[PDB]
Amino acid sequence: VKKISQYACQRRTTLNNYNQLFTDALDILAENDELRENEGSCLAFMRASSVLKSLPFPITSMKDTEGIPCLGDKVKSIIEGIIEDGESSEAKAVLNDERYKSFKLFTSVFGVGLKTAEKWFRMGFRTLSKIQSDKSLRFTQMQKAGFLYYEDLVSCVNRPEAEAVSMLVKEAVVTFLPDALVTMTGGFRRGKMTGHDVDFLITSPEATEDEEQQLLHKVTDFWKQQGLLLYCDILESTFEKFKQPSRKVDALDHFQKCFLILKLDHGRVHSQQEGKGWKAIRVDLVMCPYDRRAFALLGWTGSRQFERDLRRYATHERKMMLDNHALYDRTKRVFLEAESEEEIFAHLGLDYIEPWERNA
DNA sequence: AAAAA
DNA sequence: TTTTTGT
DNA sequence: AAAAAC
Ligand SMILES: Nc1ccn([C@H]2CC[C@@H](COP(=O)(O)OP(=O)(O)OP(=O)(O)O)O2)c(=O)n1
Ligand SMILES: [Mg+2]
Ligand code: NA
Repeated sequence: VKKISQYACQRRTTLNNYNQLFTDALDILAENDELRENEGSCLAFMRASSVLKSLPFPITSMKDTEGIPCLGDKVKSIIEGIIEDGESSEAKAVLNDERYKSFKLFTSVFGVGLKTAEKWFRMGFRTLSKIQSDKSLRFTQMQKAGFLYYEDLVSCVNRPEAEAVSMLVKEAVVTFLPDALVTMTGGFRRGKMTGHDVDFLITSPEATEDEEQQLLHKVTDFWKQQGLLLYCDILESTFEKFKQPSRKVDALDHFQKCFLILKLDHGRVHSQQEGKGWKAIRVDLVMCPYDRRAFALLGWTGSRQFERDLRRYATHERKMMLDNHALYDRTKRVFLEAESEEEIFAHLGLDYIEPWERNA
């Protein structure tokens, strides 16, 4: 009987999606607008898809869309077409578009984003084999790893694999920092069965500034000694307790982090042919100062749409500024502290949304 | 593309 | 109508 | 560099 909010942070979105026919089409249309750099149309299709994912029933008529926010005329035409014959002519045209197909294929490589994919398409490349064998192209260390471990990285990480990775991370971390708190974040924290990677947040209540800085180096050196580190990139912290973010679009937070590819031996997975006996897994580790742990956990849990709307709600409804490191109140002119995610939600005047309810 | 200012 | 859309 | 990694 209540009104569905336009904000994902005011909706409970579990993995039980009753509208996959509509949201799969809307996700394709959004992805195409992202590729065509049409940010506004992209966001409108992402918001429409997100709200339909929150519904406790499937849409079976146009009357069912009444009172649902983020569904304008364009989105309602797409829903009408899917109700008509079970297909989206708009999404079908995108799936057959050469630019869209090439972008999906090229960006599926680790180390290849929008700019490199667009460059290769405009050069006339259409297959990964023709890219890899070209004698004029030069590849980054990230792309070399992306091509070498391609098949493993494109097959998604399942729950037994994520759990096996969690054990490896926790065992390595507590060996060097016994009081450290390790939390698996991302999709797996939200209850997902699969993911493109396994993400972790690491924090320590008693570690020194040096101990905190050295942990990622100690843990990765230990794995390097065991020949388990297939790719490793450690980004030093640029965290400053009172500095403003400076960048209008900063994809990464300022905490110390590492982007890894780990060699996951089959014997460690408690879940068929064996093969090489191991699988390459994308793993991200984030180290944050103990007092920022709630902001970092909230930002790394996701989903991306839940994070966007949290920040949008904070700005437009509360005149607050939120990020992975802090929460600032522009009216009271004070930073708001939090020991848990619950305290962040309470500062924002939001009902607490459980991690498994953040799948917007 | 949709909603707010 | 013009502005905003996370970061 | 730009670009990529969330
Ligand atoms: N544009 C983005 C990308 C990521 N994140 C945050 C929320 C998720 C977290 C981890 O990023 P991903 O690994 O890409 O997210 P995911 O939710 O874990 O999905 P997947 O299960 O595919 O790894 O970082 C975000 O706020 N905004
Ligand atoms: Mg993830
Ligand atoms: Na990529």
